[PDB]
Amino acid sequence: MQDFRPGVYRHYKGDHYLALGLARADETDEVVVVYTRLYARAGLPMSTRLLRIWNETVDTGAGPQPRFAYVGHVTPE
Amino acid sequence: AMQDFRPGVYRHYKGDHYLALGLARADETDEVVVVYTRLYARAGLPMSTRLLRIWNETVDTGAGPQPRFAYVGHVTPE
Repeated sequence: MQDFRPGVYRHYKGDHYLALGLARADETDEVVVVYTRLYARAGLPMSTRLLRIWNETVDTGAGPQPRFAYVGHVTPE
Repeated sequence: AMQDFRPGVYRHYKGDHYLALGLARADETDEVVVVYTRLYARAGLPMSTRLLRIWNETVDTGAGPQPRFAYVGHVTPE
């Protein structure tokens, strides 16, 4: 909770997202991350996700990687 | 319901005001939720999320049927 840093993150699949901050999910009283996608696709641009899941390390074909990696306040080209 | 949702300032039926920033998709459940911030002093996380269908429900206290959250524009009262 306390050490979470809102800002731009790169999901392990390659796309960038802007984490606006943490929030309390009313139905379960759990801490979620509120974020918007920084790429074009169809559907709702904003999403939420449990902080504990967002912070997980995930196994991939490219080896262990953070599910979402913090990269600052700007995104690359 | 999504199409009729208007982000902005809402007055919860209990008297306090909140700022709904917009709609969001909860990643785990794929449910549609409202992202909002409280506009009054209290301890805790200022932002919250709540299912759109619950946010849109009507409630009946000791004064008759009324919106759980009533839209009042983009500003809060004096």
